[PDB]
Amino acid sequence: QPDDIEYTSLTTAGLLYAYAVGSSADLAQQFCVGDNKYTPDDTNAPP
Amino acid sequence: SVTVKRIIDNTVIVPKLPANEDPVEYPADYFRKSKEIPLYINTTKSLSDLRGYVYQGLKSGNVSIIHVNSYLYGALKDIRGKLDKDWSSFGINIGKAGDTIGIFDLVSLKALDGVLPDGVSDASRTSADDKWLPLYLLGLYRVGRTQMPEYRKKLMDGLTNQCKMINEQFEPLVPEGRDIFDVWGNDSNYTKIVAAVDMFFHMFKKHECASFRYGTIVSRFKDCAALATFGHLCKITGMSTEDVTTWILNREVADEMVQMMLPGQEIDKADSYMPYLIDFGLSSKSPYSSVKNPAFHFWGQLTALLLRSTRARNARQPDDIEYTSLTTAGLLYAYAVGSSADLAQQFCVGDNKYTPDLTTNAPPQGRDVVEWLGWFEDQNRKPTPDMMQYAKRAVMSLQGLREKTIGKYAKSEFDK
Amino acid sequence: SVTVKRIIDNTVIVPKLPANEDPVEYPADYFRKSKEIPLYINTTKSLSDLRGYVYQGLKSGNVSIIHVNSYLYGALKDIRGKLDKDWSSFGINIGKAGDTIGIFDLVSLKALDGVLPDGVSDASRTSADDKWLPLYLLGLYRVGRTQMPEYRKKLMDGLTNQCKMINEQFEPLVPEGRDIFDVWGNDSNYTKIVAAVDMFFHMFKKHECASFRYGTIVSRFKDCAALATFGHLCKITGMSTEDVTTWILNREVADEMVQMMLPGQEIDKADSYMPYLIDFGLSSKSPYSSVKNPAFHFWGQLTALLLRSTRARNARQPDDIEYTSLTTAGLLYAYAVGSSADLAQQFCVGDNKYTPTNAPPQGRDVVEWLGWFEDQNRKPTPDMMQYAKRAVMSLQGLREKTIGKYAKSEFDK
Repeated sequence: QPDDIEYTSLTTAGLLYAYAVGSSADLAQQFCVGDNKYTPDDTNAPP
Repeated sequence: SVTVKRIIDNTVIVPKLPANEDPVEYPADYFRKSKEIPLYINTTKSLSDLRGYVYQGLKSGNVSIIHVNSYLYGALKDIRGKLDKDWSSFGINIGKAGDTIGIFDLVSLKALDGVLPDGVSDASRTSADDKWLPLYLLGLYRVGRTQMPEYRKKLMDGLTNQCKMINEQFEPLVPEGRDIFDVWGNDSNYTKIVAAVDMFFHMFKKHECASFRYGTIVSRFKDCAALATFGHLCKITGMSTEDVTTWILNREVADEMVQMMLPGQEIDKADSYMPYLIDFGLSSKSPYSSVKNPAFHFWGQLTALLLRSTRARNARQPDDIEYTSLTTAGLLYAYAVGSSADLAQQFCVGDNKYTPDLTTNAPPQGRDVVEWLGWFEDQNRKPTPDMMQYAKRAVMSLQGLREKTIGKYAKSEFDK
Repeated sequence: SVTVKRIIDNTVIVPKLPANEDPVEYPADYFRKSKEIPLYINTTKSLSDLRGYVYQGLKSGNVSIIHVNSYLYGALKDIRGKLDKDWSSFGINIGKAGDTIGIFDLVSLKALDGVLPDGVSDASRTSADDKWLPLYLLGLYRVGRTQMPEYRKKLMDGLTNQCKMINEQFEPLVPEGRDIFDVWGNDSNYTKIVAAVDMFFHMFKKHECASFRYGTIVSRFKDCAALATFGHLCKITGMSTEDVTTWILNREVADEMVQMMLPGQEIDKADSYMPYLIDFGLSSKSPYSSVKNPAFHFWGQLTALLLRSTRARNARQPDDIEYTSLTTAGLLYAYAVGSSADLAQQFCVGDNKYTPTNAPPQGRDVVEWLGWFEDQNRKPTPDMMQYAKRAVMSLQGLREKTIGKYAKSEFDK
């Protein structure tokens, strides 16, 4: 843990990035047999 | 990839990072170059002098690896074994209709001369020989693999398998951790004898001397764990090989699964060279290793753990993979398989149950990827508290978890 | 073999995985080839010299297995035993109306000559012999099977069964773990004498010398546990063999049950060769083993455990089976049998009792119960989950890797 950096803002930013990547997984079908899933159908809820 | 520009001053930046390499090497794409496997046993000097050099050289840390290879060759050219069918692999014909073949029908050459002790050595020993001395030398190859104290746990394998119509006792002295006999691993020519033995007795599974496998077996599928974990995943979920494949849900696992399934390699073959791709020196980076298949290794082992596997409890957690998305995908697949059981009547007495006669948030009825993927979109692509609870029950109440296992990862992540 | 294609770039991938083999070998499909069982006792040299070679060779780790076989042969050709009915198995006629037969009426040949110590050996010993020396040699075959310290637990079996009109004491020295006499297992010809003895005294169950079974018995149904667990499941649930069969609810258990029931094998037969399929060398992979019947083994043992079995507490948990679905099915079966008891008046004195949504079926019928399970979302009800907890909580002394430890860890929260 380096000295003389800006710990609080550096960690808030880390939290956000890790939380973004963290909750919304990649996740997409990769192989099929003529039968696949086209996904794209359909405030405080995250992106 | 594209163009990244720095906003404050609108300048280009070209993000790049250090190169990485060692590509895997497939077995087939090697019988393209050569068409034989060289076994260098240079020195050939008295099948009976050798018996002694080793017999004594073994009660002290200094027996030449060059001497065992030479002894082994000599005590093993039992030209035994008769082919009922035909045997062929990678173009190399190793015997046909009816022939007899011996272990070393896998390509003998010889070389240089920096030999150890003189002429007619410690000539005390008789034809104890074949009966057991080779089985011991080969035995140690295995005891040399294992790091933990499981080693002496498995060196009693040796003792009690020797007593089979011959009975002596111990031999060496110094522990292990790779020092004494467990350096034999690195001798390109020692491993080759091991592979040849194991491959040969995997064909004539019923030979009288086939007991030799009893230390030569850890050669088969050495450095090919990804394949095994795949087979385990299939057995543990009851799914077919082609259905498991469809439940792969991440770019890098799919990349790796394609890697392992490349078509010219005889993986599904009966008795081929491919299991021994590493010890015959056909490959120096196995495409089937869990080190070269990290994402698939994590996903496959994590999934099997949630589905109640015991092996998965101790598998190793690779570095530099995408843990969060890899585990979300594992959770889904294990939850699918996990809640909707197979379950169908199998036998009857003229009286059977024809089955096919909770709305939206209730999960699919089978184990199909598309149904389940769709149900997951529906749920905000975030795990429902039930499947989160399902995971908790499977990992809570495990114990004895070693540091850095996919087991400890799983408990720490799910058992709050 | 349908078609898997990779969506991102629409290419074909051909999922395949390493081959596996060793098919089982049935007993019947072996008397198709040969029609006899070779017992090689090559050396035949003095029924009385041999008595000594072994008597001494036994107070030290070096007696030749070739010498015991030869001695055993010689001390055991008591041609005793008279058939009341007929005896016949697999086409092989081994005796008919009235005959007398001996143990070795199961096919003697001889061979090579790498013999040990000379001519007229340690000739101290008399006709102690038959009376007890063979019963001891055969005894050790059994003591050689067991791994744990249960071995000496069972070697006192030997001592106290010898004292029966002869009384001596110990003999060897070195422990076991497979080293001394427990290497005798591997001698194709030793096991064959064991099987022949046990099979012969399972017919003349009342012979004076039938006490020999008292170490030769672990040969019978060696490597055939699936059959025994089946019988146990039947006894433990009170159901018939045909009814238990209908409660099989998973592809792989049904596959395996079909495997064990293949019709030309004499499993249900009185005195056949089939129990000894392994030790007579009729088979080198038993179709009836629990290793070759893992799904059935788990399901059957787990179910018997929930119904209160004690054997089931220590059975081994096979790898590479489908644990979750296998246990859900077990839960259901054990819960059905478990809550609705048989229970019917059995005796009377002119005075008897003619008996006749989310509440479960009234009997033990698969269809009623399968339907009730559909009704419940194909997920176990909290009552049956609680039923399972009561049966496994309060067990103790559970060894690692038993279907017992699996069951407590899975149900006793």
